[PDB]
Amino acid sequence: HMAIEFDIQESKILKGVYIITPNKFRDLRGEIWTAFTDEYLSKLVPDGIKFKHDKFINSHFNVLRGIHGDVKTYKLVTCVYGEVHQVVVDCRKDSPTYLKWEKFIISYKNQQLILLPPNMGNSHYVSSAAAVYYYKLAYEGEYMDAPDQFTYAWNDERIGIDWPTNTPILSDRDILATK
Amino acid sequence: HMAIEFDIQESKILKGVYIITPNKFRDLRGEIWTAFTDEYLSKLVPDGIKFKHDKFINSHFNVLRGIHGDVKTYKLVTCVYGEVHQVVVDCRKDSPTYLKWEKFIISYKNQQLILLPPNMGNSHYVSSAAAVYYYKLAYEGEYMDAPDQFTYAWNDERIGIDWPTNTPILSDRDILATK
Ligand SMILES: Nc1nc2c(ncn2[C@@H]2O[C@H](COP(=O)(O)OP(=O)(O)O[C@H]3O[C@@H]([C@H](O)CO)[C@H](O)[C@@H](O)[C@@H]3O)[C@@H](O)[C@H]2O)c(=O)[nH]1
Ligand SMILES: Nc1nc2c(ncn2[C@@H]2O[C@H](COP(=O)(O)OP(=O)(O)O[C@H]3O[C@@H]([C@H](O)CO)[C@H](O)[C@@H](O)[C@@H]3O)[C@@H](O)[C@H]2O)c(=O)[nH]1
Repeated sequence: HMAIEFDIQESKILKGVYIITPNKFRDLRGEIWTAFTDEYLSKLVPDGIKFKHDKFINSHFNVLRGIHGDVKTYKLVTCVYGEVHQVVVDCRKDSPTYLKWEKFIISYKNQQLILLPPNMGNSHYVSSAAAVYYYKLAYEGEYMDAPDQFTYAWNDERIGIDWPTNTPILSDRDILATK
Repeated sequence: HMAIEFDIQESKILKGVYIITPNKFRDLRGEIWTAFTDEYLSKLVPDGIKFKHDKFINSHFNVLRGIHGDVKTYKLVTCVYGEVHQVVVDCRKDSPTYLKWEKFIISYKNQQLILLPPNMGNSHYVSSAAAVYYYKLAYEGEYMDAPDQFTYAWNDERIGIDWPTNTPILSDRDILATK
């Protein structure tokens, strides 16, 4: 049988961003795979800080969500249906790579989970008809909702993300940040 | 801004099976929702038994997986893409409802998360073109893989489940159960 395996490597662009590739069992039915075990992936986050919250974000084609982060939250993110351009921005003002970025195109053929430490910009664009984005959160205290998060404009010129469109679907939050 | 909520109901058919319905933030982009927090949902399993394992199962139209269980795993399951016929079977030998079953028809339009204690039969049938099934596991010690699990035939006449097909796509494991 297959053991649960995770390939783990750090980004060559953004210090403290990890790229995790699970193995999969494939057969005539489809696929089974493990996104997370405490035993293997709890080490991606400091001791005392627990993955205690799981979310799904379901978005249509051409939706762009971002760029969003908060001071508290370690994020393990992936796309479990469809295809997203996942873009991590370095939003640590102290970092020598502040406002550098790296793209992961996550889909049926590239199943990566991306580990974001706090003070990072998270963003994704939906290149498939629809996308199911899976989002694990590790944080102390209460959930950091939108009023406690920071926002950079998806198209901030200082960041210069290569997006597949100039005309994404945006929430009012993400529109407001472009002005 | 929305507070995270869970409607938590006990099954009227199978004691110790709970139906958890999250609320969702719906906007022009699609939806955002919480499947799990340690706070709200750790109280539905014994003290010292932790949800520590996250699985995704992607299946084609007409796949049936089941009926499967093991002696120690608590399971939280839903369908996050497409639609499944989710069937829980009471496989607790001493239970008054042994081999009774209950069906749920789960999709983003009916976002039920089903909590199964150990010694239950879990099964799903994909009625959509494809489905993604999200599976969270609470257990002590090591994972019970297929060889450490039990199996009941999907079409076992003592259970008598109504399925929308006589010709599901099955693993050799699930065909073997029908002999
Ligand atoms: N019922 C329910 N409602 C929820 C939930 N989460 C947020 N909400 C509500 O959704 C609304 C929109 O919340 P937003 O946080 O602005 O949604 P958003 O999807 O635009 O932003 C999200 O973007 C992510 C990335 O940038 C893209 O992958 C960030 O990782 C994440 O931290 C951020 O929350 C708010 O009103 C909030 O209170 C939830 O889990 N349940
Ligand atoms: N790489 C990787 N491989 C995994 C994994 N899980 C199982 N496998 C392997 O997939 C193969 C098939 O595993 P099975 O356990 O028979 O898959 P299955 O999808 O037929 O069975 C599953 O069915 C569920 C319900 O009945 C339907 O929702 C049960 O609740 C669940 O406990 C059971 O494992 C085995 O070789 C196993 O070692 C995994 O997480 N990663």
